[PDB]
Amino acid sequence: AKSKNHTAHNQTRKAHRNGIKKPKTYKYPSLKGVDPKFRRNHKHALHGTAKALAA
Amino acid sequence: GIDHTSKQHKRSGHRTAPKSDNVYLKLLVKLYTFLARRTDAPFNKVVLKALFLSKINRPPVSVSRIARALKQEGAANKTVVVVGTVTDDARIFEFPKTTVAALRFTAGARAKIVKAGGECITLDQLAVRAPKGQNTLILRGPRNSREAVRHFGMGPHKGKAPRILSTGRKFERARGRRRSKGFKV
Amino acid sequence: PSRFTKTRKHRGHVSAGKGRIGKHRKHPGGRGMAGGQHHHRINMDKYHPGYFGKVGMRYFHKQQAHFWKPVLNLDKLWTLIPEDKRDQYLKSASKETAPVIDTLAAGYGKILGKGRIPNVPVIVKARFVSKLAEEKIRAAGGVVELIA
Amino acid sequence: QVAAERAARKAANKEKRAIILERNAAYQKEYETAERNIIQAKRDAKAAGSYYVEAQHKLVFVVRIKGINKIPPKPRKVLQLLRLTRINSGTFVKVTKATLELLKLIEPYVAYGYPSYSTIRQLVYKRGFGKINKQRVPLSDNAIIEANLGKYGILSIDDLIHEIITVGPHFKQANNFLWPFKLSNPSGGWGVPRKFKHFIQGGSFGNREEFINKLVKSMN
Amino acid sequence: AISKNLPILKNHFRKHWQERVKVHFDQAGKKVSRRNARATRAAKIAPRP
Amino acid sequence: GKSHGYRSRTRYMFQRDFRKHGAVHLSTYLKVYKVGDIVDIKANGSIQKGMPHKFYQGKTGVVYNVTKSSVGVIINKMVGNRYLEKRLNLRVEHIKHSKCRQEFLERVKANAAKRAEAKAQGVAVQLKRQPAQPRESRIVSTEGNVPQTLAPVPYETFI
Amino acid sequence: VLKKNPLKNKQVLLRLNPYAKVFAAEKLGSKKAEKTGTKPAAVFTETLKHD
RNA sequence: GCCCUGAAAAUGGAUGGCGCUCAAGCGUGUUACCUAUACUCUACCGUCAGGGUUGAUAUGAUGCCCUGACGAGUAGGCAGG
RNA sequence: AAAUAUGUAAGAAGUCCUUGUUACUUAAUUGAACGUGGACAUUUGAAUGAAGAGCUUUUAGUGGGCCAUUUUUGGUAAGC
RNA sequence: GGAAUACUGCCAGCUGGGACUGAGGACUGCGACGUAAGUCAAGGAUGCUGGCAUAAUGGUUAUAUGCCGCCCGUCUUGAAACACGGACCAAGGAGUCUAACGUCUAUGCGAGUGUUUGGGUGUAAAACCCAUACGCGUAAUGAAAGUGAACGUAGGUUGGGGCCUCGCAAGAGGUGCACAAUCGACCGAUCCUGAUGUCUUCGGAUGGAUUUGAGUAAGAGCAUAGCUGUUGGGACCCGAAAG
RNA sequence: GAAAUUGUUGAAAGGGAAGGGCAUUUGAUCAGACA
Ligand SMILES: [Cl-]
Ligand SMILES: [Cl-]
Ligand SMILES: [Cl-]
Ligand SMILES: [Cl-]
Ligand SMILES: [Mg+2]
Ligand SMILES: [Mg+2]
Ligand SMILES: [Mg+2]
Ligand SMILES: [Mg+2]
Ligand SMILES: [Mg+2]
Ligand SMILES: [Mg+2]
Ligand SMILES: [Mg+2]
Ligand SMILES: [Mg+2]
Ligand SMILES: [Mg+2]
Ligand SMILES: [Mg+2]
Ligand SMILES: [Mg+2]
Ligand SMILES: [Mg+2]
Ligand SMILES: [Mg+2]
Ligand SMILES: [Mg+2]
Ligand SMILES: [Mg+2]
Ligand SMILES: [Mg+2]
Ligand SMILES: [Mg+2]
Ligand SMILES: [Mg+2]
Ligand SMILES: [Mg+2]
Ligand SMILES: [Mg+2]
Ligand SMILES: [Mg+2]
Ligand SMILES: [Mg+2]
Repeated sequence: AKSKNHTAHNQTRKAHRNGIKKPKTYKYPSLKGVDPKFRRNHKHALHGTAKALAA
Repeated sequence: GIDHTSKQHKRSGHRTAPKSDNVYLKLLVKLYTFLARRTDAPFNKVVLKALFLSKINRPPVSVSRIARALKQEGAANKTVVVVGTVTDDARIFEFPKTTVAALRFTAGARAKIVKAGGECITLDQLAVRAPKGQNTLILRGPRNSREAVRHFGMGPHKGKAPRILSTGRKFERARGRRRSKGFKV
Repeated sequence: PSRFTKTRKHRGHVSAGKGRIGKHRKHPGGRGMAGGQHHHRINMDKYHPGYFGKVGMRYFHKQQAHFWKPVLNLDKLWTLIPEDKRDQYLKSASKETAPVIDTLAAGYGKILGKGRIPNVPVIVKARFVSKLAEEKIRAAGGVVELIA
Repeated sequence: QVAAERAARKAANKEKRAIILERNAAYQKEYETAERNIIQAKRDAKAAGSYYVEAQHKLVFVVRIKGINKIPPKPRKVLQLLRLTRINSGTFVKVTKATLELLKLIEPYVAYGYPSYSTIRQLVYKRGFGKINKQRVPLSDNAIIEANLGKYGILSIDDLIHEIITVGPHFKQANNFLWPFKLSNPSGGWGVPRKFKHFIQGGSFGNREEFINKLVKSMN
Repeated sequence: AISKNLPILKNHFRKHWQERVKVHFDQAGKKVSRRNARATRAAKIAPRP
Repeated sequence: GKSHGYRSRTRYMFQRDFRKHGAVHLSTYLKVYKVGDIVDIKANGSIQKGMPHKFYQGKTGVVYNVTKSSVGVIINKMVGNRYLEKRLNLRVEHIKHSKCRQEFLERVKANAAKRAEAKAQGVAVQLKRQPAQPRESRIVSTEGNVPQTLAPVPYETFI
Repeated sequence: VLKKNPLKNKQVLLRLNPYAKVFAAEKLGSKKAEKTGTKPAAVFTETLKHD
């Protein structure tokens, strides 16, 4: 007994019931995948400027 | 026929009354319902909504959290308002002389506040003193520290706790959790 | 109670909420944890990673009593002194009158240092102590006495 | 407080009606002068051997004539954005490039044209409702208009009509304040055996230009 | 029989467990019996403790 | 069976333009990319390293990382009923600066100049773009431009 | 409680639009237009009647 | 273009039927007219939303009242009875 | 080399002026990244609309489909 | 050369006939006409009159007439089906209880919480009272030996309700809990660095690392109860060929 | 001393089923105010 193989019928209508969410944007995006050499120095740069404003 | 752009007969989704049957709680709701209607003060509306919250949405606020809030610049002589329970905290050794208004005080929390010269009052006494919420600080406890939260959103590469009864060497530390056994998450 | 269940509301609705097509059969999919690696793998790989396999080394005839060692942090060290005596010790911080705390008698095995204690000397007796816990105790003028 | 405050309120109402009286008189001469200038401009061009080309229309009135079943998604979205969610609903639309392309997508579902002053006045007087706090409120008094559109300088029903026919700086606010008009079927019928063809081909949908006035008045 | 995010259960009920169910309905009755036994033993035995 | 390889169905997408084969001109390597720049992706068929997947052909993204011979680009991809964030490591041959804002930055500069210029003279500086408006009235003269009458033509074959 | 249509209920027509009294009194709905005498040029007439 | 020849199937038979020939047929144009649970206005029921009102001496503040919009439904969910 | 579909942008998380941090980078206070302080308010950067937006937990049924217009494959064709 | 009329459009021009509706229930509003007092068609019907006071209106029921109406239940893409069950009536007849749990909600107390294994007591399977333990929670992380959570107002930046100050308002500044994003610090594992000292092989200070954890960073849990969901049980009810 | 089912009596309808929906005629029967 052969049956249906594949179809995309009704799939777009299901997607538009609640979906198609535009991605939310955050200030300060995560630094995942950034060059490690840049991240090591930027950590030290942030530490130094903390003391300048604190003092 | 109408081509509706939104769902019909949709409820607001916000509590408009307490779920409980406490007679005294309904009296406080009746008092602040009147105040919120005829004072145009944002403090009264916030308190009225907070009285409808369930138990998980009203975490306890310890006296140490109260003491830290009073260390804010210019907040030393404000009345701390907690719509919920105030618990005791022995990790702190010095307590100021503030005034705290809360629904409930534990025996330890009440003793510590009174010992330092402060007073513990109810929310209806607060309304007489500050009908418009003058010189008030609203403190809320932590919601995400609840033990049930750490299991929400479980999945690969999510870093969430699994729902498990026994924790140990032989309980969910094999294949799927280390590269030596198939793969790691 | 039975009168509040949805069974009462399903009276007169044929399928009792189980559907007409799928129906409510005996055991579709097997019993218990059946098919954990074949047709329930997805639900096992997520929500339960690490279930299949073995990791550590065995331990024949393990007795839990050998590993009894409750931990107490420094931020709760003064709770072992009864409240009616805490106040006089805090205001009279001096040598030759340091209170003695027996953590073992209170049911603790090791003292860990997390919080901050007042600058008051105290004599702490314990079976075990962490390096940081001893330093904070001695910084306040106290001492740790090892016991068994 | 039995006669002092009431007298002050009556005095203020007298002043408000005087302002409305002068504005309506000024609007009347503005309409009359503009109509005569256009007519005289055509005669002058013909006398000089030239042709006077009238400026393109700046306002249209759009009426939905199709039901809510079996509508493709893109035209369906455009009808919702024009606040035409049921048959025989109507709204005013300002004519720009960004709105002309919208009308092209919904041609087989609506009938629109260029309204006249008489049509606009009758629509607002009989079926004019205001959207106040998300509620449909009839425009039975000038105070409710002033309380909602006074910050834009609109304080009477004639001022609202003036902002519509002459597309003013605050056309968007004045037009959105008006609730979409609920019209009935035409009293003498549609005049065609089959509505769902283009007006050129003997149907009803599309742009019928000045002929929209006869259709709307029968539906009003 | 595995679905949703739930803990793994280990309920041991694959034998004829219903044949070996012990409900302590006589908890109050046995307390009365023990108190009676202590009372009658104290009187019977001696003025001993 | 079916075939779903990495470069499936890219027979024409990754070809070079006509009479534009060979080496890459040097201006491609002299351009400078910084984090936050907007770039568009177009693969080059002669550079097989750092090549994007065919889905990202013609897509536009934002640079988030800079390396020796490549940059990192962020792309929003719609999967199911929501968009997911995608990060790509592409060599500079496959990207170029997007002009979708170079003509917008000049409008920002123009707005500031016009706002300051009218500050001393006139209120309502009117720095909003407007769509095309309907034409105003005009007069058309027939001096030397008498209208010419046209009629439909009869049918002919001319085959 | 009951919407009353102006242009058929005169009292409502006077509540709104106080100028309605002046419009009716001066017969502004039947205002005669000033007579002009401009004539089209010969080029306009010849074009109109041209085949 | 219309009409005719080309054009043969089995119970009796179907432009739906009767019947119709400057049609009650075919192509085209102009009006009047008929009627859906659709559209417009009004009343009533319910649902949802936004608001008013604790003042005692008369009873329900889960009360009373004002305003606007909405109402198809298998499998299934929830609520009030 | 179309038509229809399709990516991005149209500002306050913006622009500009001045100058602080670093173990990165530069022949080099050169640059990169992140900041201190100053200047510009909502005709604050197109249109229309917006029963407000955002977010979380939990669970039912379903996982045999079929038809119409248009595009389209196998087949003489099929209510295939 | 001078008009008329047709066609189209406007009037806050006038006026006749017909039908349906009368919601609301002291006053309050906006207007109109008047020198005024007042009046009015102005935020929803009143005035006058006749017949009958009972089966007259109306309800119920049977019948007649016009139009309409195929047999329910079930599986199914599709049932009035030439698909299946059903001749009729009464009574019986199918998601239950239990052990262990997820989410949510109510209640008590709260860094704790749980009297009821047991003891005391009793108007005697109830109610009332209670010690010592034990369970869970308050510390995690490693296979393990083991080690074990403050550089700092328990950190910085951005967004934040409420509160505070100024202000008629609009706004500006101050403080900012919960929560969201991000950069750091702390604890365990892993990979490195290897000081003062030495049972010369022990000891592991100090400083690091695109590594890693169901962690810390002024606690939230424990107990009882309810709907819904999960698993083992006869397991919603009835049914095999077998062993 | 219920129903299925049956006898007698009374009323009504019936040209290849019967039963039903909306509306009204006819027959029978009935409550409510007489303020
Ligand atoms: Cl399908
Ligand atoms: Cl229900
Ligand atoms: Cl249709
Ligand atoms: Cl370890
Ligand atoms: Mg299938
Ligand atoms: Mg149902
Ligand atoms: Mg079934
Ligand atoms: Mg297999
Ligand atoms: Mg008619
Ligand atoms: Mg028709
Ligand atoms: Mg290679
Ligand atoms: Mg004909
Ligand atoms: Mg209808
Ligand atoms: Mg419904
Ligand atoms: Mg199936
Ligand atoms: Mg009758
Ligand atoms: Mg029929
Ligand atoms: Mg079949
Ligand atoms: Mg059937
Ligand atoms: Mg069968
Ligand atoms: Mg049968
Ligand atoms: Mg029965
Ligand atoms: Mg059997
Ligand atoms: Mg066998
Ligand atoms: Mg008998
Ligand atoms: Mg019988």
